[PDB]
Amino acid sequence: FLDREKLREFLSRFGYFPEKHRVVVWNYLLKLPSNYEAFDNLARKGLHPNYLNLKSTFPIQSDKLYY
Amino acid sequence: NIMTEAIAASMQQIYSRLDTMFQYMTNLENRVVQSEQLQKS
Repeated sequence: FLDREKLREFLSRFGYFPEKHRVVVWNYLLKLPSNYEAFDNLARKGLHPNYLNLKSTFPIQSDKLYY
Repeated sequence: NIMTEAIAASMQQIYSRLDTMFQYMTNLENRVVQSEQLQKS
């Protein structure tokens, strides 16, 4: 499960790891705070003018992924 | 022989255990996963 040494080897011998576990492998290794309050206060303010706009330079035609 | 299979076999056991990391995820960190849903709305 967790432990940088176990993961270092697991991710080398198994190779990578599956997606459903990104939360645990990363959060452990990356010391994430899971600071959900801080994140949510970024998520809801309103219109953001710098990136309305993205397909103009990176035209990936997915209206849900660009979102 | 060892590098082939003794290792490949012992390296099975990596997922044998990693297959359940989600069982903690849902009970490790979940208080946040959960709090966020309200705090968001």
